[PDB]
Amino acid sequence: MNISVFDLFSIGIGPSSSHTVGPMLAANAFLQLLEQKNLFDKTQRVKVELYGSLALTGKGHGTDKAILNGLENKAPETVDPASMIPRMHEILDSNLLNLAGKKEIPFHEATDFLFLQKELLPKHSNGMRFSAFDGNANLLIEQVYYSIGGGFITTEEDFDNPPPYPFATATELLKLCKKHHLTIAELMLVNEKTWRSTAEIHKGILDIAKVMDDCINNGCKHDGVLPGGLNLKRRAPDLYRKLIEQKGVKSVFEQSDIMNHLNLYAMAVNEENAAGGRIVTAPTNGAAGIIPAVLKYCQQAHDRMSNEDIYTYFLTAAAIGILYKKSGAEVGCQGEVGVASSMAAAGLTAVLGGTIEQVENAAEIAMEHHLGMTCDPVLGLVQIPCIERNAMGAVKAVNATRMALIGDGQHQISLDKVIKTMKQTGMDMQSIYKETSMGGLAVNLPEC
Amino acid sequence: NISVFDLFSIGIGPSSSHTVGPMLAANAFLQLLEQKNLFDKTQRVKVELYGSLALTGKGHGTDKAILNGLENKAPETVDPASMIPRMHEILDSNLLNLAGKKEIPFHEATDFLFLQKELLPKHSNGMRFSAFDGNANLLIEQVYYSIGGGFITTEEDFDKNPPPYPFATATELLKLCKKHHLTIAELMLVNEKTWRSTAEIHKGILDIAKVMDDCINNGCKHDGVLPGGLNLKRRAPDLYRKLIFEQSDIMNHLNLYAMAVNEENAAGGRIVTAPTNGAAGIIPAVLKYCQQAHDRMSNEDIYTYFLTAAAIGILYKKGASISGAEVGCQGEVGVASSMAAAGLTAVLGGTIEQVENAAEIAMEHHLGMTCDPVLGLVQIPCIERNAMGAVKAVNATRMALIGDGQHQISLDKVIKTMKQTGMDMQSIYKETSMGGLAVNLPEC
Ligand code: SF4
Ligand code: SF4
Ligand SMILES: [Cl-]
Ligand SMILES: [Cl-]
Repeated sequence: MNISVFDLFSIGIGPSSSHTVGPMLAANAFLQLLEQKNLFDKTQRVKVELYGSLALTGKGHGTDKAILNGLENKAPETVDPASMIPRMHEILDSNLLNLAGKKEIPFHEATDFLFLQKELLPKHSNGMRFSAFDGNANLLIEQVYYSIGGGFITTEEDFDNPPPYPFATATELLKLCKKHHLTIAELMLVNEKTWRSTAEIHKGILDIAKVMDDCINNGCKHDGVLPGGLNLKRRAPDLYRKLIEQKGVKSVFEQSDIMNHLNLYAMAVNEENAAGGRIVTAPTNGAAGIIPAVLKYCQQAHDRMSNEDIYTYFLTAAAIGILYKKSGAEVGCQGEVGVASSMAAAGLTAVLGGTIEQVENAAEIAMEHHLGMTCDPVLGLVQIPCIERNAMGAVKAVNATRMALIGDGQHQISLDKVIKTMKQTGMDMQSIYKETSMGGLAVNLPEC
Repeated sequence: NISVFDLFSIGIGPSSSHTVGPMLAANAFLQLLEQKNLFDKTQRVKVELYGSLALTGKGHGTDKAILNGLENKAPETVDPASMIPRMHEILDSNLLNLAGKKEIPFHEATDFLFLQKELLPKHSNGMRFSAFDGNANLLIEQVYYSIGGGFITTEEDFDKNPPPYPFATATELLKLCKKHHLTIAELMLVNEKTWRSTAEIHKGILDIAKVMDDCINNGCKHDGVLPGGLNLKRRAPDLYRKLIFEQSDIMNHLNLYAMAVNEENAAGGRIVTAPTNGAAGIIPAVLKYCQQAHDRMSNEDIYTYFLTAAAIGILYKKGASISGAEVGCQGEVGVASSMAAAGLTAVLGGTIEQVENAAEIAMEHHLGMTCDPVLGLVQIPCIERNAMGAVKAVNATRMALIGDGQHQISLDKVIKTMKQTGMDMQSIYKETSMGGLAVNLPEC
């Protein structure tokens, strides 16, 4: 298996890769299967069934909203986030769905959109079935999809091009860099060029950077109360006014320093995510705050930041991502926010001039400081503790960087060891369950 | 029952369990020889180190500590600079100046044993002091266990009066504060007056702070390479000169102060537990940042800091059996961070709820953290964990305050998860080269 920077960082929408983006793509792919199989013209009814962990937290994650819009051919990277709620409301009030954006058809939630919290499909807990029927109520087709993380999906029947410098461990990564006289980012570039041209790769990285920067500004401006039931006030816009626009009275805890700026940038992004705005996974929507907050700090700190520093930051980040990833890859929040902090740490460190060993050392400290972190967020939403974790995660990633540079790389433990610990604490998590009000499921599976 | 002064005790580094404890055991063994009036007849003392105490005692200077402690040096007061030379003289001259009074022969090959492969039955950090007469007859032997924080217990006492507002949970501490109309600091002062007077509590807190402040200063000056064999260079001095990636900001100062302290600890300097020697850098680092970023802190603020910190520490410690309390580094570095966030939060004017929320977040960002340091020394990853720990405490404080307390999970639930990850660590073993014992038992 080959993993790309563009697998780790993808443009979609919030609040959840597993529960928002994946089901929206599964819906898009259901439309395509109707075409493939020549059943679209006969189809006069669609039915959606959500199982297990999709059904239990789907409402708070906008799974229904994502799927309904996706059935009209809205894609998560391009849909207008502001349209999702009004459009969903229109479909349900009017009992009509514009299937594939080509054909209106009747749609009744009582029979057509079911939440089966107490049933499971057997490959994975994030399961759904789509069904289409003719005007005579005959079943034309059914298809089960699993949302397996990051917004990737598979069919039930699919559930179970080599680059020049492939690597599976931290140790093999250093060994290859040494032997070919490359940085971590340079080695990555060579690998990414197996699948794309240098100009695709470079353009893809700046697009990601631009969307992150817009999401930060959107977060800084959108006052509001988050949905889903915690009445969680968005904090980033007031904090923006205090620290950037010199309005209102700074509290004793609201000083304008490096840390509260990391806080501002991360919370802005994760607040957008929770609200359903455009988001770049990094590597998931839940962990999305950390990488841009850090990149943005890096920008405000050295305004001679070049395009090549930006490439290096992303490719270095990607490399570390790969170490951790390369479907029972579910290891709790450490495999998301943890991996985001480690990636960001490694990127900043490479850009600030660390050796190969210091880049790993930095990643290692950042991860160390998340080992064991589970996913049991309050009511199922990507809000508490998720939002405070990205802030906390941005700050840890900068400090891990500082430890690795100030420490001259001395304060280090093998990154391969820290990855082994991630994987074992992750397995142990299969036996720790949420409250049976949250459905009594294991805490190794990310909600985001 | 637990006192602010139980968690913050003046001593010497690198380790509460391996250096301060065994020193107080020797001190106690001398007092047992006075008490049973066997000191006159004593011509030989013999020390045997067992288990996890032997495994890493050399790196933790347990030998140095025990030999100075057999001369009635005490961890609170010894000149730390006198520990190494004085041990060399004892071993080079084959002569132990017992209790400072009487000079006896001392032969390390028979009288100082490291028994790495054997265990005493109660606990892994156990020792035995024996005294013998001129004819090689046992006068008396006494097993001690060093069970954390520098506390000791004899073998017979191992398996074994109350304040007005006792609390065992985060929840109780809130109920009592609302009911009786008191901040956490004020309820703590009330509880602490059970054993001391106000002016002792107050003077004792101020003494702790002074030693912490001197400890930071010392670390900011003492250039060097740390002992034990990782050739770990001290970074606090350069950093201090540079702040007078090297940005001179809130973060690099927290780093500076925490590393100053933990480097002093690793080098064997004077150190105040908080709650352990290995976790020593966090609380002072946060206190100094607090002092530097607002008005000259009043003495009351300082009282509020330490007493608010201590209540959080008690939530973690209370009602725990000696083995239950062993929950890896989260139980030491984690607890310091949580304690420091809580104290900073109360000084800065947070509600009871926000003080609890900040403690909660700080501990959350340490859950499952094990004790498995490199070669067994209190260096790696111990030093970066205190820098990191000070940073998370301040930031946990911000989260609680900027979030107006909304970003909260119950502290009781985080405290419980601490315990079960702790329990699970009993089956996670260090490498065979470090002795194969579990990673839940703090080395520091
Ligand atoms: S908690 Fe679960 S959901 Fe919230 S961020 Fe960590 S992983 Fe994503
Ligand atoms: S690692 Fe073990 S020794 Fe180093 S601090 Fe944490 S607990 Fe104390
Ligand atoms: Cl059901
Ligand atoms: Cl994708």
